[PDB]
Amino acid sequence: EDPQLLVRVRGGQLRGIRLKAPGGPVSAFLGIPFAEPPVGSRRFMPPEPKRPWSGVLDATTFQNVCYQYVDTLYPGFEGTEMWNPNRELSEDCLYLNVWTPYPRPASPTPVLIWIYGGGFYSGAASLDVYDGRFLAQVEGAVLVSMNYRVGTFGFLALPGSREAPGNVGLLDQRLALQWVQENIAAFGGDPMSVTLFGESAGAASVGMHILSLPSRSLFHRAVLQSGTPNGPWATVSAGEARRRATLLARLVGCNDTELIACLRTRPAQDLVDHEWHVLPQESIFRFSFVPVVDGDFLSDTPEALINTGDFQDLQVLVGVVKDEGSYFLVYGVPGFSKDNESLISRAQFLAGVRIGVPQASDLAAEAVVLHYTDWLHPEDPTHLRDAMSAVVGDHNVVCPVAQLAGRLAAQGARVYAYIFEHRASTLTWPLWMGVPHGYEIEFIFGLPLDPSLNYTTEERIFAQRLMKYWTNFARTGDPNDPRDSKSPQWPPYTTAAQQYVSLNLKPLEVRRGLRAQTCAFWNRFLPKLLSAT
Amino acid sequence: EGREDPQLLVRVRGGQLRGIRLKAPGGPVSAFLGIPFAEPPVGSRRFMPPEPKRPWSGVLDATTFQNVCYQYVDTLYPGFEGTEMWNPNRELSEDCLYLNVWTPYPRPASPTPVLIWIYGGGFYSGAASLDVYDGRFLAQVEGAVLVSMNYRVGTFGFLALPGSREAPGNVGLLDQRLALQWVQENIAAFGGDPMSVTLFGESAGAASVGMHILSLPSRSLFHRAVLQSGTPNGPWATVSAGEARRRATLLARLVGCNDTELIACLRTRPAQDLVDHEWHVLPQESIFRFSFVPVVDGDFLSDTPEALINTGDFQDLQVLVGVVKDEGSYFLVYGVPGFSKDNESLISRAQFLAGVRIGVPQASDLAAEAVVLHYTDWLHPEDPTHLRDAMSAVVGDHNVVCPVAQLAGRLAAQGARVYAYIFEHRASTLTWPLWMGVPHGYEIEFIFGLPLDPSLNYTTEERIFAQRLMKYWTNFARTGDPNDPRDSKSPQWPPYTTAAQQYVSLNLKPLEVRRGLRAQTCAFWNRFLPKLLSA
Ligand SMILES: CCN1CCC[C@H]1CNC(=O)c1cc([N+](=O)[O-])c(N(C)C)cc1OC
Ligand SMILES: CCN1CCC[C@H]1CNC(=O)c1cc([N+](=O)[O-])c(N(C)C)cc1OC
Ligand SMILES: *[C@@H]1O[C@H](CO)[C@@H](O)[C@H](O)[C@H]1NC(C)=O
Ligand SMILES: *[C@@H]1O[C@H](CO)[C@@H](O)[C@H](O)[C@H]1NC(C)=O
Ligand SMILES: *[C@@H]1O[C@H](CO)[C@@H](O)[C@H](O)[C@H]1NC(C)=O
Repeated sequence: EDPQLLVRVRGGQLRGIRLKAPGGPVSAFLGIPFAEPPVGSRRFMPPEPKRPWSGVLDATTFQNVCYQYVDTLYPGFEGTEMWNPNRELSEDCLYLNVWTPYPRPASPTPVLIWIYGGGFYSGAASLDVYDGRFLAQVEGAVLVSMNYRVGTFGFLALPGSREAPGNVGLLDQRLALQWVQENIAAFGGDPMSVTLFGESAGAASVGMHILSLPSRSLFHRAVLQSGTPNGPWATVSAGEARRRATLLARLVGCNDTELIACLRTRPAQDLVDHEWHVLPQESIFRFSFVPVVDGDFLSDTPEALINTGDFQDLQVLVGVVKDEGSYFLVYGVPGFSKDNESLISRAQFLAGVRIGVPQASDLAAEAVVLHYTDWLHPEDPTHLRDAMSAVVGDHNVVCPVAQLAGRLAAQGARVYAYIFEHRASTLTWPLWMGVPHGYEIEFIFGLPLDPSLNYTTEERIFAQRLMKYWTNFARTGDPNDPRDSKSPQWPPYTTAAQQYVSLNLKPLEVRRGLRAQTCAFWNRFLPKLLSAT
Repeated sequence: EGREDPQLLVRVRGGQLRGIRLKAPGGPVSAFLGIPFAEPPVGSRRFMPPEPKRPWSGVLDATTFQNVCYQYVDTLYPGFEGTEMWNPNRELSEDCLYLNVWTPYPRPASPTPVLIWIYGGGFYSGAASLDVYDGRFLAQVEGAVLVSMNYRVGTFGFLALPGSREAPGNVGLLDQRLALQWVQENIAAFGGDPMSVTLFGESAGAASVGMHILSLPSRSLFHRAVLQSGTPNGPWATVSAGEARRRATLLARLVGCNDTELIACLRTRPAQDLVDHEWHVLPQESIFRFSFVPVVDGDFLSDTPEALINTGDFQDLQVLVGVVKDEGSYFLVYGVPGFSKDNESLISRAQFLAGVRIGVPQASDLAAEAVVLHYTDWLHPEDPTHLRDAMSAVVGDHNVVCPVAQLAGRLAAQGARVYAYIFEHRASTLTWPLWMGVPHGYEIEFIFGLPLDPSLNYTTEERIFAQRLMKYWTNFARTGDPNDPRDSKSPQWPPYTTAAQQYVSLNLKPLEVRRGLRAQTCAFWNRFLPKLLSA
């Protein structure tokens, strides 16, 4: 037996597996339980630490995926299926995965912890695009990723109740973070250098660990890709969460205690079947069961917490892709399809806006339409299509990111910002969607280094650059290569200069102002307008 | 008669006139100055519609400009040429309804297209006798017959108690219409063609031209129209009947005064006493707002200009409209703290916020917020140079550029032939500071061809430039097309259309075609702002 693949953790012994990366072997420990299975009476409850086990636990394979909705928009299409569960569904899903170099690091190595996205309703740490072997082999990183409960199972809340207090999926993440503190040194990981990174809902989660004190002692740096804790979709008020929960109960034939008891008798798929039916309006980029402002995990709204927080000892890397909104349009806006160029009329654009900005009053929706219309080409379908994408991307991601970056920088944080502008040569979505939400991930994780994936050689060089930025950020809080003696360097984002860089096949270019004018509209004007309409 | 120049003697409906032979750079022109076209609107006639001048006996001398209508005299920068050039250059009097005619010398052989100038000055000031309105160059170089009239301004022209018999309102506009009627009856005696009459005017003069377009009885008195930096629509050119009445009565009170009785009392007041209070009736601290302006009376103006341009059929209309590069800058020094001609007027963010309230005086807090948000450069939200320029742009866009854009769009969409320009050349002779750019009113001297006068020290290029502009304006008057039909080599000036939104740059360089008259920003003013108001 290979002693490199044998680790003792607090819970007992486990056996990992030696995997091939293009440049060498890595050690992988997959399917490690970090919690008691949250099943039966444990449904909707906070996670509890996994009890110890006898003998040697088999950690050579990915564990089940947390119970979730499965996308059927384009059955069998690679672009959608790549996000779908790639293992069996189960509520027994609280496991994490660790990749280290082979052999085990001689000295304590910086840890990256990945938190998957998926709108808080889906996702899994076992997807191919989250494969940690490349970062492990090439950058010598210790990489961790955990499953956490999504949908009703992770976020259904009757605020105040003992049996569905909300945010349990965030607690799953936190428990995993605790597990890393207590165990990662056994793998050669350094618990004094832990960097969280995540995309979309994963980024929002990272943001919430920043804004929740008990998490703060479990990591040192953060990366938020295309997602924030502030903004329109990442959280709900207690009242809205309570509302969605009792509506769901009503929908499945179900006093908090009684209501939750009856929900607990329901087969998992019965809950999933009605998950989407509780949203207050017809919308896109909106998810039924998400973190709730409980006054506990989140002591106040993310907006309020970023405004008043002290972030002096924090380093954050945040960024967006070129076309944040395009992906979501095919999931609710009439006129949009992956199978044509989605050229839309003016009427369709106005209709699309009420759906993309579902909380907007008539006047607010009018403001949006008039801001985004190109008055030189008010009825041009190509521009109306691209504007619809921009409305969704800006409202949900770009402007919330700009707001976050600004508050963090102003309040002591060291911040680096990017925009990712390279569209994968292997992308299966149409050209009109550009660089869609989620398609920087395969580059950060270094998938183009696998020659069987048919990425171009420029893309391989690109991926290697990104892996260096991310790992260097993990190691130091500064994504700049300490061996690169060339201008330009990646400068910190500040409120004065507002510098950020473009990530693409060309060398780093420095830009100023992350949609400054348009985000002033979203971040400064619209709230005034809503609180008056 | 018998020993004088036989080429300077002309008879009009009211009697005989003797004009004067004037020297223009390229030769002599005929001038007939101070021709009376109405009975003096004095005494019991104050605030009343003008009556046609009754015939005189003998030969009326028409060799000098007549009185300037009673008005406020600008004292902001006493003695400074930049202000004094707009001030009265003849005696102030309520007896001021006179007009001027320039024609070639000797007078034209065949009927000649007529240009009629209507001066600006916010409806509270102005005169046809100012140097910048000298018709000698257009007459000499282009062979134009040019006419300009004095019309009543301020309280005298526009104080209204709507519905009353003694102060119906808009009488300054009726002064103008009467002059237009005078041209129809009499211009043929000078060689002018009453069947080709083009109105042109700047600022309030432009707004006046627009109101003639929108008022049925004026429509039969002209054929084409030019509106320079002004429109009948927009925030300043008209007030509601209720607002006019409110201002009229407040003014009456401030000077010691049933409508009949109130107006009777106002008629006993010295002209100067009215002038001394006219600024005091404005409802807010403001700039680009004027107390006594045309009123929406349901008569001269059957409805608001906005409603009239929206639902009008303008198939018969050919218009030339445009703006200068810095419409707003001139106005900032008349009321926005931080601004002066004597320094760079770099301002703080605080002064910008306050300036916006003054520049958009009718704005709610939310609307003002929208304005500040839109004009702020969020990369440099506190840069004083940018803030100064933004303040200017706020005032210029709100009052002129966006109302012009609105007018061009409605007219084009409704059958009119529209030509649009932006004027971007700053006179080498300008006495205002550089920060003001090309201020409101400073294209006028070029259109009238003043740089042809060697004593004025314009550059040779400005002289060539002026000649180009006179060509465009006179070609438009002649044909409804500013382009020279016998050139083709020169770049062409395409019509403004809703589909392409083309306009040309007017400067020292050959015409350049651009698209969208501040399309994005003017969508804010013209489409979003009003909806924010009705909320
Ligand atoms: C659109 C981008 N995503 C993120 C991960 C992969 C892909 C999957 N699907 C979505 O994110 C997604 C979104 C919405 N929505 O509200 O926009 C939606 N509605 C039915 C309302 C449904 C969705 O998937 C089934
Ligand atoms: C500012 C442009 N004009 C037009 C012709 C020359 C010059 C003359 N002066 C004005 O037009 C002018 C304007 C305003 N105003 O409303 O901004 C104003 N007050 C607010 C009192 C006073 C003014 O003159 C005394
Ligand atoms: C694209 O296809 C969808 C459904 O197949 C349809 O709703 C839409 O009208 C189409 N758009 C175009 C560009 O024809
Ligand atoms: C310019 O002049 C005016 C009036 O004297 C003054 O109020 C303003 O503050 C001045 N600005 C500067 C930068 O001197
Ligand atoms: C033009 O130039 C001459 C010579 O310098 C000068 O004396 C005269 O005053 C100037 N004229 C004007 C109108 O400024």
